[PDB]
Amino acid sequence: SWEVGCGAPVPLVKCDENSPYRTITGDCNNRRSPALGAANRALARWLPAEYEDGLALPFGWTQRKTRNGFRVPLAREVSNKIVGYLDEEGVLDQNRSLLFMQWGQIVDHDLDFAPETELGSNEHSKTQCEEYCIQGDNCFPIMFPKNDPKLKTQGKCMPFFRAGFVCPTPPYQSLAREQINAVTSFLDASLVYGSEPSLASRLRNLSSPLGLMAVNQEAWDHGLAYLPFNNKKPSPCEFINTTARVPCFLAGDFRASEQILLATAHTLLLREHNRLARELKKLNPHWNGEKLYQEARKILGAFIQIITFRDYLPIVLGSEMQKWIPPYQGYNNSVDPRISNVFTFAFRFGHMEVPSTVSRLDENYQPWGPEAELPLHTLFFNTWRIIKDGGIDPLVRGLLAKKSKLMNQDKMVTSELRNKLFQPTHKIHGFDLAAINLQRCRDHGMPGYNSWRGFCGLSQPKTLKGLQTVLKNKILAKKLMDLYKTPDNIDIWIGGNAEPMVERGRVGPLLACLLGRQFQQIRDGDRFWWENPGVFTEKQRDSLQKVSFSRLICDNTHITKVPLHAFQANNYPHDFVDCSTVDKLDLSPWASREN
Ligand code: HEM
Ligand SMILES: *[C@@H]1O[C@H](CO)[C@@H](O[C@@H]2O[C@H](CO)[C@@H](O)[C@H](O)[C@H]2NC(C)=O)[C@H](O)[C@H]1NC(C)=O
Ligand SMILES: *[C@@H]1O[C@H](CO)[C@@H](O[C@@H]2O[C@H](CO)[C@@H](O)[C@H](O)[C@H]2NC(C)=O)[C@H](O)[C@H]1NC(C)=O
Ligand SMILES: *[C@@H]1O[C@H](CO)[C@@H](O)[C@H](O)[C@H]1NC(C)=O
Ligand SMILES: *[C@@H]1O[C@H](CO)[C@@H](O)[C@H](O)[C@H]1NC(C)=O
Ligand SMILES: [Ca+2]
Ligand SMILES: [Zn+2]
Repeated sequence: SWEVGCGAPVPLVKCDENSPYRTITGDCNNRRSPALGAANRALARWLPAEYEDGLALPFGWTQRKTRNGFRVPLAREVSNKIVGYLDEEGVLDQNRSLLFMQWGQIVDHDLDFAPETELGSNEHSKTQCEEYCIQGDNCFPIMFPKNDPKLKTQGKCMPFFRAGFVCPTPPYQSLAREQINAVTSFLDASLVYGSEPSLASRLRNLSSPLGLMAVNQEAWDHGLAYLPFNNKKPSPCEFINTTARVPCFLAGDFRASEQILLATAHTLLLREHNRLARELKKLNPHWNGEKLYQEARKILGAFIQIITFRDYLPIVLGSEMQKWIPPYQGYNNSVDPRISNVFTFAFRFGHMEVPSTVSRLDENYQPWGPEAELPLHTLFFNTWRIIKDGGIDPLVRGLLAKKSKLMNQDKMVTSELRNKLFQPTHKIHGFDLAAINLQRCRDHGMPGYNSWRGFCGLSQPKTLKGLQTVLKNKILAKKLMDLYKTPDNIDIWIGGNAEPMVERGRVGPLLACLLGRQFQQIRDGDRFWWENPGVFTEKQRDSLQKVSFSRLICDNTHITKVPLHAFQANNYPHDFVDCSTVDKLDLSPWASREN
């Protein structure tokens, strides 16, 4: 009956069995199934897609089509009634730095991107969505509810375009619509190096055989480097300040400029790559460009994997870490390494950890100038504030010394993202990321909240009283029930995010299960997992073991005061130490002596 593999959007299947290095595309990781976890393939389906017409149309598409006998609520109405709040006082996470937020976003961009469709980059269909708020084909606009303030100042809707799907660019009736993952499923620094050979070659410094990445030849972080500019026009980063006219950066990932701390994180990974490569070269003068690009790329991939699994995941998953991600037992070629469709929503727990302001700090970690603290919404697609307002060092001090927002059932997403989000082509700081998330859940054919509770062996509330006990919140349960009518219909993003956090974690039981399963799979299903025998030497792993975000800052900035534990909330100078006391990455176990 069922086939195995639709697809024209394959590049070239050209696997070197003897290769010590990853492909850029993620092909050839699994020997038995070589396209497994490759980029530009369908997101994995842990559960069958749920569409209004069983094939492709989202729930909420046809006004007269219920879900389980109830109209699905407007995404923007759920956002206004449940996700929004006014008072930023007391919202900050008393034991997570802002870098905890920022690393989450970095790891997400390494693992998944479902890009919006393109059957019109030169069309009236392009602007007919924003202009006329007309639903059709890939235009699935987020309509405003009657009492919405934006109805008064912004028109009838927020334009929204359906995510791209695998096989055919326009129509496809082969089976259910499957959304694409444009990046590699492996935790492999694809966001630094790219997931397509072309982008991957557009980015490298070939002009020297030192295996360095291409840099900005127009601005430097006072003796450091900038990501090159995407000189492609029109530029959203130019458009936010036509005076400054500073373009977006060019990274392995097209999202790198979305906000200034993401652009900052990415800058450090371009720079850290050079610091490793040059260290490699001074130690192995005989090695050519490739061995230094490929080998440098392999240590950085290993760095991300370690920071993610050693430092990041244990303070997300808390008491649930050991349950879902037990100590590593080695590579299992039967594990599916593909990112699931649901994971791309689960991992959006990060939107509730984003605070309303970003700060630039000085060597005493004190306000940097008179406009040191800036509203987050002024920093979307903002590269001019890095280049013309003192490079990345002051932002990096903020990442260390400021705190993440804490998820709060009564203060979910800051209005900087819920009302003032900036998106390219669109001209306003007027988008709602929460509403977008809910619309996207439906766009992607997501099973509802109880399908996912069932998937994770958790109770399935069917009444108001049921929902109250699971959320441990009467008022929140009552608002969701008024909007959704049955818990079966709660969109996974808001359902999962609404659950009280697990002991010593930052997500509830459902998300702990979904995130935990996915992370276990991307480690165990990865033939190039840093700690898989034959990837690194027993001695390198003693030394790759040394790596730190604390150390990565010290070694690629002019910052000399850092916490040891950079994801915990750190207050200067009390919880801060001098850089000298921080275990460095001894690359002596990479020393090559052939002759
Ligand atoms: C200021 C910070 C951030 C901004 C401005 C931002 C913005 C966005 C936007 C605009 C989208 C696309 C929404 C859509 O069209 O469906 C998105 C998706 C996403 N965000 Fe965020 N985000 C932020 C922080 C984070 C954090 C901290 C995390 C995780 C810890 C995260 C995880 C995700 C994930 C997984 C997706 C879906 C990616 C995909 O497969 O396409 N984001 N974000
Ligand atoms: C690739 O690397 C070379 C060598 O590291 C870069 O050229 C150096 O950088 C600046 C010019 O921007 C000069 O002051 C140095 O003296 C240059 N050295 C050499 C040996 O050329 C070059 O800019 C990089 N190329 C790109 C496109 O990023
Ligand atoms: C490699 O992973 C596979 C699949 O995740 C494991 O296969 C499981 O085997 C158990 C017990 O033998 C079976 O009951 C299940 O059918 C499989 N797992 C799942 C999730 O359904 C396999 O055991 C793993 N190999 C090793 C050595 O751990
Ligand atoms: C644009 O950038 C310039 C510096 O290049 C700055 O002085 C000015 O305040 C910026 N304007 C806006 C609206 O951001
Ligand atoms: C803060 O988080 C860390 C984990 O990084 C934990 O070990 C520590 O006990 C926490 N501190 C407080 C005060 O709860
Ligand atoms: Ca990747
Ligand atoms: Zn400097």
